Amino acid sequence: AEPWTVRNEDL
Amino acid sequence: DVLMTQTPLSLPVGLGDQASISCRSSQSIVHSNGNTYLEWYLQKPGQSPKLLIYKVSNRFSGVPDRFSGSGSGTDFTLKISRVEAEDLGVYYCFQGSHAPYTFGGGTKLEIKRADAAPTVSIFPPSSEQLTSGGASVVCFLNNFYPKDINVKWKIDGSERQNGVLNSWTDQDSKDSTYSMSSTLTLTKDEYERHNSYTCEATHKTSTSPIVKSFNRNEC
Amino acid sequence: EVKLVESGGGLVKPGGSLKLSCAASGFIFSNYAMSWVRQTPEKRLEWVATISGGGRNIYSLDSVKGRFTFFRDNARNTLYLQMSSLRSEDTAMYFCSRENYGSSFTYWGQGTLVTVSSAKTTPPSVYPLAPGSAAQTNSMVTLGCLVKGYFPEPVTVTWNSGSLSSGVHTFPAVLQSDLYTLSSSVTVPSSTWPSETVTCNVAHPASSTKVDKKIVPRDC
Repeated sequence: AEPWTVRNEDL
Repeated sequence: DVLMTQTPLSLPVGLGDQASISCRSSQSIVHSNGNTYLEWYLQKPGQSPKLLIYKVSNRFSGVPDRFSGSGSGTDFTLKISRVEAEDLGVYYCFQGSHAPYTFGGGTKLEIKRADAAPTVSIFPPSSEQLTSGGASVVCFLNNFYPKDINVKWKIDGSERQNGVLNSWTDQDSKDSTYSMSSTLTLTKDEYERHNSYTCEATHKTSTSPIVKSFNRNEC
Repeated sequence: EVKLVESGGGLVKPGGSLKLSCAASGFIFSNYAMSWVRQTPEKRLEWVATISGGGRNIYSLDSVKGRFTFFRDNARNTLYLQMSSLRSEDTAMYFCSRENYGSSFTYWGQGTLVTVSSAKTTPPSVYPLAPGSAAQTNSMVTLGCLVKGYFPEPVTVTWNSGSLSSGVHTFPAVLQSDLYTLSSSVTVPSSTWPSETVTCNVAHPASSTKVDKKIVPRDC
């Protein structure tokens, strides 16, 4: 459902 | 839904000084992953929005450390230091933690500079417009500061309110001034039933009006 | 570098439909989610939708569900917004925008304008503004053009096809009675006019109109 591909990944 | 509110609506500050802008959320904005996707955008006049700050206080590459954001829970704050003219425009906060994702309403940042009287020019209708039955009188009030100004029209020395349409630029970042346009639109036949057309500008820089006019019985 | 270019905006009638596109370049398209964000003429920003790298997972504003649809073609580096059942309030500038690690709207395009109304497409009348023939001159001279009676926005004004960028003020359109009016002023040194030509160029895409009006001194 969550549509983000990179946004939710923390660097 | 989350409602995002900004204050103030706009904010003047001088060169070298620091601006400070609030953004408050109607409810908390911690994403299910425990992060807080509060972001800050700048939209300069005539351009698309650009990103400054993400996840509350991270500076996107390219953005100087004069800009920094903070806050928690429901209360956020963006701080600009050593403000330059090129920083003017509308600053937007945005929560991207709970759908539907919402923006604040914007805070316009104005750059202070010294007063300046408008440059005023008046233009009679062009021959071509008159040929088609129109008669617009145009009055440009250019390169003034501050924003507040007042234009009154006269026909044969009587005030005139109907058919006047004003328009203002945003702040120009080159000189930090404003400009405005005032158009009095009449029919040919009404224009020709009178002689004297005047636009007077009243502006803080002067106790009395700057006045431009012309008489038709001289062209 | 990263470039996004929207297109397809234009005048549409209440109830109608319209498809918009966002061409993407300078990055591996399928690797990132994209968003559509719109801005009202009074400047309010509103997220419309986000769609995942491979298109499967979409979120959208509830007030656009069913009327608007979102999809992408990765091999063609293009994102779409199929609109239907348009209303006045859909009127806005439409921006696509790419995600990034930690940021929602990292890169934006220029935007494409969607105007929803039933007033009809009207081309501008372009009038040259020279100072009155009895007026005084004036070491820096101010000249104008008036662009009246057009619909919808936008029009592009330039002076000597962009060669006079310097002393220009082009004012935002004002809508009245289903027609927009606008003006542009330019200020040049007395040595350069009238001895050389000054001209404004007004483009109105919607009517495929391009007009050049030369500014000529008046007769007394």
